[PDB]
Amino acid sequence: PNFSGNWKIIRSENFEELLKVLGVNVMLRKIAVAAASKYAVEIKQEGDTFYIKVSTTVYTTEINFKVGEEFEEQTVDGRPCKSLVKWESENKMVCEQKLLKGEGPKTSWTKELTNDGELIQTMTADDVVCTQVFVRE
Ligand SMILES: *C/C=C(C)/C=C/C=C(C)/C=C/C1=C(C)CCCC1(C)C
Repeated sequence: PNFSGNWKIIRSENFEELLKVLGVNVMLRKIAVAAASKYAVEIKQEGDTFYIKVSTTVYTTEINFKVGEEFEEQTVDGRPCKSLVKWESENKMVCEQKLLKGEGPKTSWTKELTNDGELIQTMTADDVVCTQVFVRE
C-alpha cells in the first residue's frame, strides 16, 4: 500500500481512558483529549522505511523507522522506549514497545490503511485500546 499522506483526524475514542491507565490526572486528561482534536499525522513511506510527523497546535515530533529494525521513541505518556514494527497484513503494521527505564503498562500501537481511504491508528496500554481515524487532507 502507501501510507504516505497528510492525515487529519476525524474521530478519536477511548483516549482519556488510555491516559488514565497511564497515570495522567483528570484535568490534564481533559486538556489532552481536547488537544487530540487538532492531531495531524504526516507520513512519508518508501518501501519499508517510514517517516512520521505527529503534531498538535503547539507540539510536533518525528518518528523514523524501518520495519523489523529496532528504534527509540516515546510512549504516549512520554517515557522513552525501544520499539519494533512488524507487518500484520498488507495494510496493517503493529509496534511493540519496551521501556528503557522502570516499570509500566504494556504499550503498543498499530496503523492500518483501510480500503476506504482512511488511516486507523490504535494505541494500547494493557487492556485499554484507543482508536483514532484519519482522512487525507
Ligand atoms: C504511528 C503513529 C504514532 C506512533 C503516533 C503517536 C502519537 C502520540 C503519542 C500522540 C500523543 C498525543 C498526546 C500525548 C496528547 C495530545 C494528543 C496526541 C494524540 C497527539
